[PDB]
Amino acid sequence: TPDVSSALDKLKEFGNTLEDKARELISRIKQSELSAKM
Repeated sequence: TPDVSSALDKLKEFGNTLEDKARELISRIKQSELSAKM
């Protein structure tokens, strides 16, 4: 196991970033699913 003492710390951060990398990114994903003029 990782640093068992301050390993939960990371998840209060790196998690925020995914809810914007799969929420704002999802709009980037919709505009790039044609393969016609990427």
